[PDB]
Amino acid sequence: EVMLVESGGGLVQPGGSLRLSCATSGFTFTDYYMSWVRQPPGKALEWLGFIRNKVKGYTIDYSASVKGRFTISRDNSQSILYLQMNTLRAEDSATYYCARDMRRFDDGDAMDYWGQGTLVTVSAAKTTPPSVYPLAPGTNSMVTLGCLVKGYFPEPVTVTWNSGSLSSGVHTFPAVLQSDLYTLSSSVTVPSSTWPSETVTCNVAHPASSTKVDKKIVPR
Amino acid sequence: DIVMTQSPSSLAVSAGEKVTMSCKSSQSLLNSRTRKNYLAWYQQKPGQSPKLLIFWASTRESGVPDRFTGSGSGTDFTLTISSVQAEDLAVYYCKQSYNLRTFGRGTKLEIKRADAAPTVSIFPPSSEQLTSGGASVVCFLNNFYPKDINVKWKIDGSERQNGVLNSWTDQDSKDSTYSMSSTLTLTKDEYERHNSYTCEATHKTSTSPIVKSFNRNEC
Ligand SMILES: C=CCO[C@]1(C(=O)O)C[C@@H](O[C@]2(C(=O)O)C[C@@H](O[C@]3(C(=O)O)C[C@@H](O)[C@@H](O)[C@@H]([C@H](O)CO)O3)[C@@H](O)[C@@H]([C@H](O)CO)O2)[C@@H](O)[C@@H]([C@H](O)CO)O1
Repeated sequence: EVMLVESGGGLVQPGGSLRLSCATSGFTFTDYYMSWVRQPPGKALEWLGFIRNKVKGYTIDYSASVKGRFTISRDNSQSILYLQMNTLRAEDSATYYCARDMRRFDDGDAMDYWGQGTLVTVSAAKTTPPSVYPLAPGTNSMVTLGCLVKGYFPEPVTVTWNSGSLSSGVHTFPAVLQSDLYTLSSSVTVPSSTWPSETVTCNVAHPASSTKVDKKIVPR
Repeated sequence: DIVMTQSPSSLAVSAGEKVTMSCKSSQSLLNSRTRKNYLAWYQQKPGQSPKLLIFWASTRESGVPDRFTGSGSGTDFTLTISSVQAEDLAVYYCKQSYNLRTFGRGTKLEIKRADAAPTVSIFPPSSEQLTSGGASVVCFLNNFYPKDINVKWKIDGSERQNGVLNSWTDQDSKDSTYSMSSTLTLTKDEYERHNSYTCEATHKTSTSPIVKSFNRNEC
């Protein structure tokens, strides 16, 4: 099973540096071109560059946007792709993806598999942990619950319910900024013949503030 | 530095109907030797990483439904989705691989579906938030269509609009609906003075507002 996991994202001050890594598995690393691609919030995909495979001597190439500012490299012993970013500006804040590129020209050519991405926020504002508030009702075969995650900076927070096993009926709302502090909420709808007899807990994660929180949704 | 332009910027189509979008290249992506065009199409569903659909302009990637089709040569390209499904909701990017790689700026595919009324839930401040002297009254408007909805917080009968934060989810991949959450934030001492907290949506599916409320003193 092909797997690409991006790590190393976070809040970084303007002018700062940062090294993103991309652990891979499920395929023969050295055989592939690996590409870095980014996406600023609500913006298009931008290829930043690639590093070629063994047959090509792992030569590197870049987009003009980041050339001479960003550095790509690969640890073929561990199958890990790297990206060194220097002098980050606001324009660099984005989700960064690593993607498996070309193996054989005769085969193409495109980015076969993408990681989940890791988020970078270039900002002077300070990291702040979230307060997680359980949202219970104050009555009809189907009950809706929620979690209020109040800022908290920077993005993102991860929210799951019962460890991710509650995925259907889950709506999570994009974070809205409020004087350098984000707020988001999540909601789950389960049959009320099922709550509170079975537990509904939300799992909030804010990697930047190193916070992990489990909030059980109790009645009353 | 080949420049890639996509059109339309966005479009809305009902499930079942055919969709076609365009990719134009500032330079030819045709290799005369291989007789192939180095163009790829990608699908990025909401809240997801991109997925490959087509490479070489028209070669369908493994696993990709055959309702997706790529055509074109040189500088003019096209992606066709015969019979659109709700799952097809996404931003579609084209990308040249003729010289390094360069993405277009995407074509957003929205789904035209039937009108649908929101399911409304209201939540008093949690006791643990109240402990902090703050008070957030939260309201969920789930699975409705279209996106344009009017939510007004009536505190003790009177609209508020003070300290309100709203947030919509993208269209759903399954039922093509929207959800939104409205959060009214008060101070605790503010929250005790008033009693009636009403969240109401006036949506194009009714001239009668959909409303949920509690009375603080009944909690
Ligand atoms: C000057 C061209 C020479 O040979 C070609 C041709 O038809 O142009 C291209 C040769 O391409 C490769 C190869 O070993 O197959 C692969 C090329 O890939 C990349 C790159 O690594 O930069 C990436 C690709 O996705 C694509 O963007 C291509 C471009 O289309 C340019 O070719 O570049 C590249 O690595 C070249 C390398 O520069 C050496 O030429 O090698 C190859 O297909 C040969 C064929 O073996 C003989 O004609 O044709």
